[PDB]
Amino acid sequence: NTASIAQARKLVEQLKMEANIDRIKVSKAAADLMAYCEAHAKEDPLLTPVPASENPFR
Amino acid sequence: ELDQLRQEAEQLKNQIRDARKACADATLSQITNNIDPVGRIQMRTRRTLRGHLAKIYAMHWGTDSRLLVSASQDGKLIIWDSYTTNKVHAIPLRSSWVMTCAYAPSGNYVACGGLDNICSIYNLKTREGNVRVSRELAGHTGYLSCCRFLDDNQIVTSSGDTTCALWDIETGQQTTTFTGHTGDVMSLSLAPDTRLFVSGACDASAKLWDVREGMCRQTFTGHESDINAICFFPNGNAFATGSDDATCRLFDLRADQELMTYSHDNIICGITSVSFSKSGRLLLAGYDDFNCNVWDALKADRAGVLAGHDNRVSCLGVTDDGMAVATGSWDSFLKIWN
Amino acid sequence: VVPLELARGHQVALSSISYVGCSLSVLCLVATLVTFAVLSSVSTIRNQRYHIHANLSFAVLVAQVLLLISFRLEPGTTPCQVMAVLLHYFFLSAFAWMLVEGLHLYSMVIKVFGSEDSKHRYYYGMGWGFPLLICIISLSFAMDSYGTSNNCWLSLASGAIWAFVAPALFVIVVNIGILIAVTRVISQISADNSAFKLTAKAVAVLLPILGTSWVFGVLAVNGCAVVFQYMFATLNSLQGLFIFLFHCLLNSEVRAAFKHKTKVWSLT
Amino acid sequence: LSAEDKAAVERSKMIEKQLQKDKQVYRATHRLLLLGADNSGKSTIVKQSGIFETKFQVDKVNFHMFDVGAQRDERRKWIQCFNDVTAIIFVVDSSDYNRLQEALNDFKSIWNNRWLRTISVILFLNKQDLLAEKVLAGKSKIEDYFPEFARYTTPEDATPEPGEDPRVTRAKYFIRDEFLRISTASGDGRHYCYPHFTCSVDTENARRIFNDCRDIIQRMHLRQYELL
Ligand SMILES: C[C@]12CCC(=O)C[C@@H]1CC[C@@H]1[C@@H]2CC[C@]2(C)[C@@H](O)CC[C@@H]12
Repeated sequence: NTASIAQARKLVEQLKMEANIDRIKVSKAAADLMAYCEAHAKEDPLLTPVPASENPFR
Repeated sequence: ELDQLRQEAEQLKNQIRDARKACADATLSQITNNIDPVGRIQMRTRRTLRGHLAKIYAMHWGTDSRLLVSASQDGKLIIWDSYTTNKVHAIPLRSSWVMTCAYAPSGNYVACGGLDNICSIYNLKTREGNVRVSRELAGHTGYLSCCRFLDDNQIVTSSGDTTCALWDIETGQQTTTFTGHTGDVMSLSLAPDTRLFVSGACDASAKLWDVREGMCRQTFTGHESDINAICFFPNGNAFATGSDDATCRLFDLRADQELMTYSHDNIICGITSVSFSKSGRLLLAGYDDFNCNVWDALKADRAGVLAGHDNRVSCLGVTDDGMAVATGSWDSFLKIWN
Repeated sequence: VVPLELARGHQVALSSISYVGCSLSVLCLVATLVTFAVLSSVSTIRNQRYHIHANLSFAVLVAQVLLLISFRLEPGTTPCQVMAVLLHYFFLSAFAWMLVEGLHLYSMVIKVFGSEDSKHRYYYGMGWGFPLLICIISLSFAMDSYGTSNNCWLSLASGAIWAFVAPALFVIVVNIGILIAVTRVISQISADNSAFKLTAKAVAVLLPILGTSWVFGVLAVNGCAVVFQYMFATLNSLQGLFIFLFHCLLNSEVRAAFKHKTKVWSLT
Repeated sequence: LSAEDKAAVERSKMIEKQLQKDKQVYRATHRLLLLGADNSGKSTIVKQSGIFETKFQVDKVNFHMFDVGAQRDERRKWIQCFNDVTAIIFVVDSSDYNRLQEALNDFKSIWNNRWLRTISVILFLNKQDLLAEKVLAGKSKIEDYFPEFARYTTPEDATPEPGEDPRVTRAKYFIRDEFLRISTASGDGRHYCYPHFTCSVDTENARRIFNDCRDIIQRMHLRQYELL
């Protein structure tokens, strides 16, 4: 019916929109994750154990 | 026509997969090995809350890292404080089965839902009187799964009608429907930026959704099972998904391809909940094997086991400041770890 | 009544068997108590029945240890009379606790609708207190009948035996009735289908925890007591061994809880 | 615990008292799930928009029945929550000779659920007053649908209603045997089935559900005590 053709057009224009997502090297994302995990490490009281003085669950 | 559509829906998928493959040249496991491992973790529970009646499904941390909520089959919603193991309010409601909890950024509104197909919000900070109903939401012919607040005025949610919907408290009208999913949708998470959000379905697929224009932004590869829970990196460029295939994977937004495979020979039970830490180095997954597991998100190496639960775990969350983790299981027990 | 316990051909092989049975019972009962105490965090050991089991095991343990100490004690000295009072009080408490267990079983089987009602206070008030009341009414009038020239126990020819034999008979007849009803129910259920196996296992399990082996005492005191004292001494005694072997090593719930606890311990 | 949190602890105590009061009501009620397809009893059984709930009192025992009217055909992804019910009531039309195999297939699917191998199922029946006039007149004989009607003899254990020809009893026990044949292949654990025969305008349903629940609880308790 008309609904089937409408869904076909919708998926066509969705897939066409999927064809341009300015694909970039994944190594940049890995380097960004590296920098974020390295710089933002001191203020995480889960990986680095914290003394009981600065702990509110004592 | 139909045959032309089927024929055209093949080379486009082939070219999309080729573009995805061409972007990848080295996964995460090949670049994170010179960093020293986290090491053994001996985290133990500091206090047990044990204030519930039956199996629980949902939990959510507050904005100030002090209050949290939970729901059970008893039909009672209780606002819960961890500093002094006390409680503030107890909320009874019509439907005895609810599987959704949500705490607004501002400590004012709390939303609950289930298979009753009615979404009800509650005004905690009432003007003059006790806490009562504020506004009901209807329009979905399927069971609600989960909802997450976006602002104090608007709210997004997912239901069993294989579609997602966002609702405005004013006029209570479905502004923009989210269609394009075949199977039921049973997971939904938001992002620090109030413009993008993703959801997972039971057809082994996840979709990137835009709040404003209501147009699906990105598709995702298969997961070989039905997605149970999802989360989002605080950075806003990645997220982790779970399923019943006893595996967890991390998908980054920019690349749109899985980079991490979390699989162990011993584990065969499925995943139930997934959450991240503050820094982004550790993520916790609530396993079906009567316990919870930690995972060094930067590599493939278990870093300890948070055993101590006598029943299946359902919900698990991490506070905003990233200094505590809470888990909930079907034995009506709440366990929080330092 | 004339005791007629042992005159010429049954004295021997009686005290040694008592020693061996008491030692085995005390070892198995301390093991059972340790297992019960350790496996208390699990939610499956939370109902009222395990509380009854723990209290009954503790009472039997303390009674057996007290009797073992009583055997090695001179007669006609104040500690002997004090510990004899304690002896009969503890035995009465154990009998009352088995009666409470029988009542709980009757409520659980015949009257399934209403089993869970949180009757902790009533169960404790029926278990303890009642032996204390019996002890105080007995000692208000009968005090000289708490020591014998043979050895310091409750005397036989004085006539103050009523504090033990009458509650024993009451518990025994109640247990017999409850066991008959439960066996009839289980035979009616099993008829809808190995006939001997189910009933035999049920009676074997229910025998040395509900107190149905004490009927032999009445026949031993009066009757042809030449081949029954052996059974009376070699059965009632090994109560700890029987209760251990039947409700700690063979129960389905405790094995799973122990496996889960071992897995948790080995995990971290 | 300075002189500020003294109100919070007493408020928590009040909440604990309210929860303890609610505990008795919650524990003194049995929950039942009612399954079934269209053209079944449904409204007639309930006569005495997400989900519907009705309650009845029989022999001073509280009961809680549940049903759905908006869920899609896919029955999974929500059956998991129903893991603590006492029993599952199953209703079958059985009047019309068609649309019967699908009922058996979904009954087998429910019975063979991996996560549901603890709950028993009560097999109900309806439209007895419609079966009689459709079997005494030969226009839609069940032999055509099921060729194994010739090889059937009425079971020795029977409770035939007075003034009934052998064909109607044969058909009733035919339906019962066909329904119970799949049940005995699996199971042998802690749950059994329970066929029944009730009319549509009767009032004996509550008694049968009461006795069936009593039997189920008795069997569960005997399992718990290891005696069985
Ligand atoms: C303690 C026993 C053994 C069984 C019981 O618990 C009480 C009963 C009291 C009489 C005792 C008997 C053991 C054997 C004894 C001690 C004989 O030596 C004479 C009296 C007997």
